[PDB]
Amino acid sequence: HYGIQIRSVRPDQTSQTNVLHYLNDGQVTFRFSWRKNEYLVPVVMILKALCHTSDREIFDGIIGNDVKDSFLTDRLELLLRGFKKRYPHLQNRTQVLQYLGDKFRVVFQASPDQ
Amino acid sequence: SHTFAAGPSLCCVQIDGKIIGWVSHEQGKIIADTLRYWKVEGKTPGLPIDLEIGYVPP
Amino acid sequence: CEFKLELAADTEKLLMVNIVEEICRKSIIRQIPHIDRCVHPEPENGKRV
Amino acid sequence: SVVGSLIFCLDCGDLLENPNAVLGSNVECSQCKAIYPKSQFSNLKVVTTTADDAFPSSLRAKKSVV
Amino acid sequence: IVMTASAAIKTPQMTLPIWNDVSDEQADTFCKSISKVLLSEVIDKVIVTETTGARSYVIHMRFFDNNEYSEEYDVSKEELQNVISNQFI
Ligand SMILES: [Zn+2]
Repeated sequence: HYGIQIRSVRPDQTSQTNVLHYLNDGQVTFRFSWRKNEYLVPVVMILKALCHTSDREIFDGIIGNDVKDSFLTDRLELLLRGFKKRYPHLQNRTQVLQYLGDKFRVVFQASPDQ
Repeated sequence: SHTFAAGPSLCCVQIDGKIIGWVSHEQGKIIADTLRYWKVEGKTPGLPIDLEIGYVPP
Repeated sequence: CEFKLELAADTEKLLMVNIVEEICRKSIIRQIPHIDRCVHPEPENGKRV
Repeated sequence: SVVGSLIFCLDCGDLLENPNAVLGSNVECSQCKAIYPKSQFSNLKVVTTTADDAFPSSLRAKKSVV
Repeated sequence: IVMTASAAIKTPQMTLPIWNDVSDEQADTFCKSISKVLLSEVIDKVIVTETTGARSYVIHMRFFDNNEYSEEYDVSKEELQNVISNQFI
């Protein structure tokens, strides 16, 4: 029943919600809506797509100096290893981002040129 | 860009939905009491009176 | 009370604290079935209740 | 590069594999492919006390009052 | 009552008339034997210790004092050991 929700607005005052859900397995799920149906993405696919990351920088950006907090470390164990388990590929930014563009190619009405 | 910080032990300073930086809770109230004294006193050329500075204390 | 608990290396990480909490809330010490609490209120209208 | 139950690479920060699902004496990264010796990373120990709100009772209420 | 006729009633109760021979001290020491006691209601804190490199979990569960839970719930020391042995594990 837990989750977070932002309502981002564009500079032309157009809105777009982005919901993160918490699964009881230990992983989290990005959620959005482009047309009138929803889509569910794991967020490490989106964390590795936004910029050129390390994998400790995902750890060092959620965890502060509270390395000894064993709640936060163990729930983040499942989040990072779960992405390596499901996706043995998708290793740098230009390869995660082609997978994310391949699934949403037909729904974002992309050209045959893109 | 040079902070290495997260969590509620610090307080995150955000302007319109982006992170500007990180500062302590004790200094984060002092620079939330300072920015209200500087937007009401209209001598500062960057702080509008129409600004909303919502400080959430720990 | 302290007991060891061993697993192999094929198994990936279990939380094992959300497991123990959700089993400690289900394991009963002394339960009469379908009864959760027994209260002695003040005696209303003479009779003991 | 050993924090909690997980370990990272010293050169690209990538999350290394579990050191008991890999063949012995060597743990290899997947981006730098920097082979780390499986012998003595550490003894991977993590202690986790319960949430202190997890077990509500009539007797826990006597702790903070008295 | 009227509309759903629920056998899964939201708050079931039961009223038990006390005999006039037994007194009020023999009643509130009797309701402790009926009211349920969870294993959650006896534990102060639990500390796991996961060691790997064979996944070894050291489940150390810390209770209240025996002068503290055997007075509130009247749970004895030997009854608490069998719930761990035969009911919890
Ligand atoms: Zn590497």
